[PDB]
Amino acid sequence: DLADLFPGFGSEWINTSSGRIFARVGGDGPPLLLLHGFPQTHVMWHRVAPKLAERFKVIVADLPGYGWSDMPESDEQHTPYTKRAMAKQLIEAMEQLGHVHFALAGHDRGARVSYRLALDSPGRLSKLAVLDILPTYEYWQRMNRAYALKIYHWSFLAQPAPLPENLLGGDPDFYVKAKLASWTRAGDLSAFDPRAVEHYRIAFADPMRRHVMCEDYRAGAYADFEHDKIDVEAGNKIPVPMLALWGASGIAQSAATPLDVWRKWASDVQGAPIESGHFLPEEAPDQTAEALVRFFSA
Amino acid sequence: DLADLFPGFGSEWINTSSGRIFARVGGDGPPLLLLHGFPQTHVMWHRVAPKLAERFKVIVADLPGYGWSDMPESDEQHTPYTKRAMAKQLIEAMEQLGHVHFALAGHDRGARVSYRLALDSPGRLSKLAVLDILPTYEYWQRMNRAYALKIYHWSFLAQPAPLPENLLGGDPDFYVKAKLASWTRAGDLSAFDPRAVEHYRIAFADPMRRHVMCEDYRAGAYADFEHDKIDVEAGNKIPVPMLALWGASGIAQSAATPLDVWRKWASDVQGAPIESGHFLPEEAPDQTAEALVRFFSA
Repeated sequence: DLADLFPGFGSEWINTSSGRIFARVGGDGPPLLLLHGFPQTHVMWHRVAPKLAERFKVIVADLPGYGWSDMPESDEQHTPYTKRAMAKQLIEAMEQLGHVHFALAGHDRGARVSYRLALDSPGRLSKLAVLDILPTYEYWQRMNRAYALKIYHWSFLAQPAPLPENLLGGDPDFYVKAKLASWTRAGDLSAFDPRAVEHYRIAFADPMRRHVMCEDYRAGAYADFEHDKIDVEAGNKIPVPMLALWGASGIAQSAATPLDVWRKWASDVQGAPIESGHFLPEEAPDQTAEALVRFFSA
Repeated sequence: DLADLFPGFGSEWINTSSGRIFARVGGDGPPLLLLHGFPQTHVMWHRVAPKLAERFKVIVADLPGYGWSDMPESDEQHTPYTKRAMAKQLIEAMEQLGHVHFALAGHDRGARVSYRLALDSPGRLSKLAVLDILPTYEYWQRMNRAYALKIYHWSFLAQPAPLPENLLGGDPDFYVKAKLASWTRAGDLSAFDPRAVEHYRIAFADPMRRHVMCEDYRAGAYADFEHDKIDVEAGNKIPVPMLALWGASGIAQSAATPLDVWRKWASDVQGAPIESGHFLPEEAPDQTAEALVRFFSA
């Protein structure tokens, strides 16, 4: 029913103290962790992971609570879905594989896990790539009318439960397809492999999966913001070499010029626009893959 | 089935070029137009309108597209649900009753119609009361993280059709009750007459009515903002004596001191907080009715 989009990749259930992380694992060479975002799963990497697997051991993980990874129980402060907790859990998952120093590329929510990981435990990362995000602090700080309309879901999904859970349940298939379509350049689903969309749709069909996504956005509005705020105020920069990729019509370039923003957050950051909407690895897999392989090889 | 909450009030279907306005009509004396907002209907005035009917000809109108008023078909610019168009339609409606000069009190969306009416056609108004709002421009201009979370529905309901409509359609009862409860001081529905809630619920149960509400919010995000922006940047002030009432726990006071804001928009404005959430005429009817009687009688 659900297609295997990573031929030659194994499937691993990585145990952590907070639950299992699901990951497809392929290739050999230095470890490279790939983190998806919302409303996707690891399969969003299916077009770039094979090219990366030529040079790296590629670990394509479902974020905690996403896809087939376990859903740790949340609490009053959405703690397990804060990027800090997710980062700690993925660090632990990587340690189960013996990877204590690895390359990391994240898109959307996974890119927020990624830069928070880079801020909290920089020694874990050889190089970091973030796809089509600015730091969470920067999105909220740039909140204005235009941005509020563009990323309305940042405030919608952060509403107290069960408000977004109830509404998302009103038409989950429409919602996930609408989010996928509206953030591509084309404005429809033609950029996606339909087997990939089926993965995203099935994940989104689970009410517990949707609640987790809301918890993630709740963390995004609260604890994630405060964690970012601490770093901004302390002048903490990401010391890892990092690559910022954004879509020419993605979400990140809607708020500011992404490289200028990331230079305030990272001491060694390169960046390039990709002719694409938000979903760089699916809308522009070749340009995304090439930029990633070049950066992660140096 | 729906209760008559205005014993002794007439019922009128006022024809306008944009469709029929429904209104309850009671009392005698100077004409006083009362405009509800979202997600309510004219019945929200059922506790204060009898007090006002002792001294005024009270016209308790459903907004264009709301309640029992006709729903003009919208367009790509949400024109009929812009506050400018709504104001024009209500001017037409009042003219059908022979009221070319009248007092006006609006709450929520109806308050936005009201101040826009006062800016576009101040000669139509003897006095103006706005209940628990700031100008649409000011909400958007003050859109930061905290406020984007508080009034997320401003950006959510402004999302392109059919996204909000599809989400609202899964369980419309939940949403209307959630919004009613969440903006009251108590955070539940105890402030409302259950017969009134039934009116609100039944109106919200109609997908066309929900569409209109989203159109109203889309206008609120685009053309309404643009019209306000023109006025504020041109320094155009409301010249009609006006009363700004707001709930101490309401929406307007959340991101600004309401009277300071209104003093920028109106040359002759007095204000008073009322111990209440957003729904002043139902949460604090006596206090609201007294403030309005005192103001419109002076």
